[PDB]
Amino acid sequence: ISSITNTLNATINGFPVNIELAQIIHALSRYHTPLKVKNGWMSMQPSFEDN
Amino acid sequence: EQVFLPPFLWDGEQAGGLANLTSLTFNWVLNNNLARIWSHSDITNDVSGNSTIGSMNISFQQPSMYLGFVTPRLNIPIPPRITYPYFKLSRYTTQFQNTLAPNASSTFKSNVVQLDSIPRKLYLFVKQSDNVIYQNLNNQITTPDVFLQINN
Amino acid sequence: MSNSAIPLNVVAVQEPRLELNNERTWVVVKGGQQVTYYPFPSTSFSSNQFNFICNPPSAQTVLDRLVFIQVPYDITFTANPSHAGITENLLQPGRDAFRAFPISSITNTLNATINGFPVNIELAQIIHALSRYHTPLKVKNGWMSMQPSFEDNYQSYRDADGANNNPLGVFTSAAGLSELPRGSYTMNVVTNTTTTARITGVLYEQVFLPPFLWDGEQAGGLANLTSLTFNWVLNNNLARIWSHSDITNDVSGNSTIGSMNISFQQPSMYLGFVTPRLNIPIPPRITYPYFKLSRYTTQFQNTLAPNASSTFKSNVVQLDSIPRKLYLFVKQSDNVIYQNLNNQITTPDVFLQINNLNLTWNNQQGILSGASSQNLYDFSVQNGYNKTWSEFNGVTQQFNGVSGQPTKVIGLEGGIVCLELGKDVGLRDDEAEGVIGNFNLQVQMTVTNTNQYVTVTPDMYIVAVYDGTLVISNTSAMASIGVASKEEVLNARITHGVSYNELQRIYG
Amino acid sequence: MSNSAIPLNVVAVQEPRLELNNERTWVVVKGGQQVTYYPFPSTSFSSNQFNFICNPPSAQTVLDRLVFIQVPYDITFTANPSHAGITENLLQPGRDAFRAFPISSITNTLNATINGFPVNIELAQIIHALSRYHTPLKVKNGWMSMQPSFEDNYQSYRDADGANNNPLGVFTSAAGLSELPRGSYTMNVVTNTTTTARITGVLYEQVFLPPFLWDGEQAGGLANLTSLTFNWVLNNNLARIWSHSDITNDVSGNSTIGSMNISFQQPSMYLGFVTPRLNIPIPPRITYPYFKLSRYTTQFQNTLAPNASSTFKSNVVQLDSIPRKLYLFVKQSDNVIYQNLNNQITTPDVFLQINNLNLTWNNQQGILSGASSQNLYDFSVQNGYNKTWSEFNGVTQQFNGVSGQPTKVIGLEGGIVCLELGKDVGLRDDEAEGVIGNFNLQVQMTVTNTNQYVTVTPDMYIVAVYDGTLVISNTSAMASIGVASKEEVLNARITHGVSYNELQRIYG
Amino acid sequence: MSNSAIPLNVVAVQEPRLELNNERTWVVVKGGQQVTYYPFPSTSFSSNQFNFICNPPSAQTVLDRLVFIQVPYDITFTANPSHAGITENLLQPGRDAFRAFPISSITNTLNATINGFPVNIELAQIIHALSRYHTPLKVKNGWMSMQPSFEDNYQSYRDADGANNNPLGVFTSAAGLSELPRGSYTMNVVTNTTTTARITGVLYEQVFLPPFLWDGEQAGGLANLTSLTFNWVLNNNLARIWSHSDITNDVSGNSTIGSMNISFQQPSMYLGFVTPRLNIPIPPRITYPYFKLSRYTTQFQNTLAPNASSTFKSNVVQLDSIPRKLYLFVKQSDNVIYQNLNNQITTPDVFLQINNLNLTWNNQQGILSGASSQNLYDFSVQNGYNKTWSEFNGVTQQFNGVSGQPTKVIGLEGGIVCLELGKDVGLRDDEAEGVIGNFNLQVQMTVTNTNQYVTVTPDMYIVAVYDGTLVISNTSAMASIGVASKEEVLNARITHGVSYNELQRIYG
Amino acid sequence: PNASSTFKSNVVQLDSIPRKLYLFVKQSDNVIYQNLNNQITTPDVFLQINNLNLTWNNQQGILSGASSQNLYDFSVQNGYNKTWSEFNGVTQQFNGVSGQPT
Repeated sequence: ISSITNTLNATINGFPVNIELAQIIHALSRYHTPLKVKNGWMSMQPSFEDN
Repeated sequence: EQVFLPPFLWDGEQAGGLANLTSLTFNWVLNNNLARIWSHSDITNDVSGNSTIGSMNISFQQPSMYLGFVTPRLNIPIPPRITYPYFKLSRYTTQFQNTLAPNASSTFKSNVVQLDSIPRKLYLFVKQSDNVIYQNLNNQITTPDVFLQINN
Repeated sequence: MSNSAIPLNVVAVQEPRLELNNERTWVVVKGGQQVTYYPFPSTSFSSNQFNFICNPPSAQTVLDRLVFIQVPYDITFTANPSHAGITENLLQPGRDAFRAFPISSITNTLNATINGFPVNIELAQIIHALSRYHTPLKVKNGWMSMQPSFEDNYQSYRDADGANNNPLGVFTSAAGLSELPRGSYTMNVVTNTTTTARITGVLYEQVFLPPFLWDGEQAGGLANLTSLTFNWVLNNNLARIWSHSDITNDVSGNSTIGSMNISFQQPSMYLGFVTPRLNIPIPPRITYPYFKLSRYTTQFQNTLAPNASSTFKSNVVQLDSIPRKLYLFVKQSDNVIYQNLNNQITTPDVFLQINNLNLTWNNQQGILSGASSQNLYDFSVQNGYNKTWSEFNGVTQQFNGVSGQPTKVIGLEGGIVCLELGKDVGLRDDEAEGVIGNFNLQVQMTVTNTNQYVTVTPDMYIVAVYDGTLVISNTSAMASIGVASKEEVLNARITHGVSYNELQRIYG
Repeated sequence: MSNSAIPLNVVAVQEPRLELNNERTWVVVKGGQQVTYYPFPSTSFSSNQFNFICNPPSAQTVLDRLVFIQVPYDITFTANPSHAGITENLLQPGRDAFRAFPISSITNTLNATINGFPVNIELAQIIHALSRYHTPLKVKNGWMSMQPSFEDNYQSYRDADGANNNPLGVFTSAAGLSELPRGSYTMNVVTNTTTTARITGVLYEQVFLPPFLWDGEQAGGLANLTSLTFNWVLNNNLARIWSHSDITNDVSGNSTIGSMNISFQQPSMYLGFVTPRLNIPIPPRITYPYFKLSRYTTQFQNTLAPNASSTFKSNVVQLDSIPRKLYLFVKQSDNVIYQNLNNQITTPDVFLQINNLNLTWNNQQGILSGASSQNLYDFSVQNGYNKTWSEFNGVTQQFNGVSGQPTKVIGLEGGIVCLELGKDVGLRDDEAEGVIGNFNLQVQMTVTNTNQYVTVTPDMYIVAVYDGTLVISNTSAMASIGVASKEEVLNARITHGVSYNELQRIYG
Repeated sequence: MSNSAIPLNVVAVQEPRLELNNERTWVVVKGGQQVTYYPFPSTSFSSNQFNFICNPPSAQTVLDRLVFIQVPYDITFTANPSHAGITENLLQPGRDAFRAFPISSITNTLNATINGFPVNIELAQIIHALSRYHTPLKVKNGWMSMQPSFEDNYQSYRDADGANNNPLGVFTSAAGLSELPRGSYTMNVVTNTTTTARITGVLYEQVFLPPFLWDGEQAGGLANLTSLTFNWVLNNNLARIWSHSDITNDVSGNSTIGSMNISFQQPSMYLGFVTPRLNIPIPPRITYPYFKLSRYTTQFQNTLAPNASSTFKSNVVQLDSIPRKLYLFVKQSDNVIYQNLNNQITTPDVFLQINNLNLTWNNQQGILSGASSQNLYDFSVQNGYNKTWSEFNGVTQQFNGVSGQPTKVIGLEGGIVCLELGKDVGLRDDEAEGVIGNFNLQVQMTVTNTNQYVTVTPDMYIVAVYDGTLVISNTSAMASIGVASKEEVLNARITHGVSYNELQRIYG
Repeated sequence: PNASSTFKSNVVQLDSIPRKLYLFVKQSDNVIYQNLNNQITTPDVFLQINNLNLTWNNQQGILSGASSQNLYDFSVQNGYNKTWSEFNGVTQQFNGVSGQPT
């Protein structure tokens, strides 16, 4: 889902905070999930990084 | 899929949740191709050129969102005003030419980018350019997301 | 004066020529010394993203409203195998120009943050509907002149040749003091032979999002910034930028032009800072108007043939405050137009003829269901629609003279109705364009495809526009929607001093 | 500021950018809930007149002032024996189209009755003169766009073809952002083959006559009232609706088309009734602006041609007050131009060019006896004439190439002058725009015919337009012309509050 | 309302259809008793210079500021020996007409004198850049219509032919409702045959001055003066009135037209006089805005063509008082293009395109230096440039189909940057548009040659305009510049009462 | 081969006034590195400066008015050691034989 997302904006208590998901995630994804945590919440979406 | 971006988390370890809020709202917006959802492997691609798949159609139905409100015990009171650690991430891309093939080297430099405070950390890498590979359902489906090898 | 049904009050004005008497006062216009322009070559500019980060030299300088980014570029075409030849040379005088407007129609998003607090438009879609809706031959020739700007009439370019009004025309063939067609832009052609072309130039796109203003009106500039930034991300496809025609392309669907490679060169934003003079001081805080615009779309999967009707139920949506206004139209659905290079350069973005629009607001339903197909046009021209009803209908006949051929019917374009929320919707008392919040809207609307040649698989849109103050203190950036309140909106004493036409004039 | 002959009072304004400090007031727009529309169909429509009895939904429900009607029609033609004709289809590609504006041009009279009290205008001959007069391109592309809207430039169709501004010419071939010629109008053509043709579609029209507004600006809608009614009593001819160029008919004028017949299907008016919100109350009785049109005419026996001079004398009349505006001109004679169908079809609107006009007010002679024609034009333009001087007094030479062909002159329509009877004529003291009455007038004016191939028996016209306030009440409607008593007109105290150019704005 | 950081005060506004009720007044409009017009046949006139003297009937009789003079003439062309060939007539249907504005571009210097005191405009060089500047489509179509009007857009006549908009074209071939080409104006031809041409008719042209106004917005009229005289003088060659094209003139040879000759009769000014009604008296002495325009020019003999830029610098000049604005431009040089008939007739009036400006001001250097040329445009349009960004900024490419032609480039005139002085320069504190005394400024900028056919030797101008008050009294004419005292200007009160864009209408 | 253009640099803040400062346009580095042929056979030289205008802090237009030849005058004074002819470099030698361009 997120590899298709352009941007994801959320606003909390009236003030906005945004990321840019499409670009960041694959690079952000390798840090810094120990094995235990790739089996953790990561588990819900497909997660095997393209080696 | 998990909502990413701080202060919302996606890791081992829990932390003290936001309160006291009055509002929240989560707007997505997804870039236009939607063919990047699926993958492919080009072994099955025809020998001369072409692919079996072209073309594909993607839907979505109303998507719910799941969150958990924990009210707290009357006796223990929670502060009127309170502070959370929040990070804020930014990207800067710069395409370079010419292309290198099939396995040769070159060097690249970037124009000075000036920031407003020392960042916590700074990632760097060299990805296969997006301007290419957004041609064709086929290319978009087949190609992997891995970077190029930094030799220095 | 009296001696009418109720006695009225007298006053007398003088003819223009007389009136030599009245108190005449010399006026000194003072504007703080040092109005100046700096350019900020974008850091980190790439096909996918532009990004400028600029800082005002000092506090106490007001930033002028009009901002724009000039982006020099490079395109290369190539002859597709192999319907061709293919004579004579891809590029023709009638057949191909920039789309209008070339850079903004390619931007997926324009995020831009003042003093820390982020603001953004979803430029890509919004622009083409919002271009028609404000401005008059006057503005058109003012600032809106810098990008290619003659917006498309004809339902498919193919037939459009060769006419005075055809949008991809040369500078010759455009009557004096009119919107010159899009081919009238200048980019040098380094080469155009058969089988290969390559052009080069520099094109300006002014950045749309409010507070920054495109319309020719001016107004206070937002001092006092401490930091500022602009960023755009561009829809990857990027072939859209060029607008081509079908007449040369021919019987087998296959197109002369496919394909092409666009590059860019490091562009610069160009914004300029007045710095006020020590005599007059400015306030420590201030408040500006701002308009968050946002779009919802529903995309259908049925398809109607050339000259055929149908209905489309909207798909529901919850809003946050009653918008200031709300436009509606149904377009050619991109989901299909994007696949294939030929199909995205040769298809013009023009809409579909709206027969009846019946929409639902805030629990009651069935508003306007009795209005004329044409009536929709009249309460929208009230808002400045600026295109004749003949073209809004829109369809055309043109009978031939010679035995004994059929006459050719031309699709011309579509209506895009917009109904101001207080004006033609009506809101139960205690409601006004500010006030929050939580209501719902769903537009059930019947339509007809006019275009002869292709099956338009359709789609809907609705571009809302909210009304909110934005307060800028240094350092802060509060933003609001719902400045008025429930007790506040009711029982607010009316003012005759203004001046209603005036409210139309401050556009957002 | 001081130091300048007599010392003057200094002020200083801020520049537009730097105008950052002043009081800002969030200004909430209220417009009562329930704007809704209705389509009353007319039982008792026929070939001879249309009738609409309809009524407001209730009292306390403001009727919106713009009102229009749409009618579906049906026409057939049939080729004329004998002609050394013809080839190869009757309806030609750019030679024929509706006279503009169509329905309102064939209406002998129109008559409305607001709340019992009848108001009526003479549509046939009052329209063409009034229409030229207050329409910037801005207003021309607004509401008027509905019914065919391009006025006749050329003195005779036969010359027009094929021009860039040819009045009756196809949609393609008119410049971008401008008035489309009348050939653009959408209608379904069943046939068009040689010897016959049959066309059919729906075509719009607006109600004219005040308080209903043809011009686009919008103001307080006239209500409360109990019953409303219209009667478009047409004229006997009906074949006049169509226009067709002389070019095709051959030898002695044997128009191919003769002869045609029309038809009609149930018509239908359209009005919109907003209802006001509960808090703010409307009053019991209010007072409206209110005009009245009237035309005096005189027929002459002699005839001048092809381009000889002459002169004419008005013919003494009385008017009950001094009217607000006057229009003057010498269009073609209606006694002729009706008999014989082909002739009736071909003749264009345009007037004979005015060379010198010298007029009588009451007991004042030669009110303007020494003004150059340029002088006459200038004031009409100041009033709002909206045509280039070269088109006024129209005669354009056009050089010829090739040895040795003589240079062919073109006729281009005459001028229609107007005096605004306070500013231009000059009124004697104590007497104002309103006051009644009994004043004498007659106008003598030298014209020159300019047409090339027809001999015109001229005819003079004057259109007086009175001002006055009408009080609509529940339920009886008073009216007045000349509300200001003679004395209250003199010794009224001038007000620099409002500018004159604001009054320029109010009426059509 | 009080929802923001600072509570901001509320007001409600009644939406336009429900504007009622509010107290309404009947307004009586009072013009002066007698309004008149008379021609003044120039009391003395000849070949190289003519003039009028036309005293007002009495003091106590206001006069219309809108003035104009009508001049009847005779031109006859002889066929030049011996350009080879010559078949086809001497005049062509699309290839020649009067240069616009015909009798203004002849005039060396207008000169009036109000009431014993002299005011003067040098008219020839000044008019072509001033005229670009303030006309929109309403105005270009009003009074400004009388003389041939259409400014010259194509950088070089020859290639213009034959576009719909071609500067010189006939009335047919102009778009419906828009500025018509120069060939539309009526001049009767007594004879046009190869070898010889003779043509004869009247032509109107206003007095362009201050006080007297050329734009419509009406303003108060000159009372109470005793003497008025106008003086004119013709810039020598005078063949310049006419225009032409290269296409007809033939290969490595000479034009066919040279030489011609001209001739006038007695031309007559046209003044209006309104004598005000007995009720309201006119004040003993009265004060009028009065702007005077200068020009400062520079020649540098060297040459560049067809397209390579260099820098030119303008000799430092002094001003007596910060002028209210100043224009800058480069253009073809006057010293050439005066010698030789061909050179005089067929070379259009247009400007090289400005690549970037870099003026200095007392002393500084460089204001406006670092702004993209693009940027000069969009800050000039703010003062009313009125020409598409592409018309400004010179050339536009154009490709053809057929292998292998070269792709033809077209030059089409470069803009003229104009900057208001408070608005865009910024003055050091306590100097404002009136203030005296001493300053000097030298603009220096770079410009690239646009057109393809000839080498352009250039020149550049600087037209400064001074704004002050003039006191027409009885009897005198003290004229004041430097109305605001410097200390005075420092501490003048700021009123939000009068909006700024309001002061953009006063012009002059 | 010999067109004229304009450029700019992103703003770059400094932490102090520097004693000296050197501006020059080089044949860009990135294009010379690829390829053996190119790396060896390209001399390291600069393009002729038609005009230089720069802005000191929050101040603009400096040195804009001075002729490019003036740039030389105050820089040789700094110690430039190279004939004006080579600065702004381009030279014309004409050959003497008919049917030949210089």
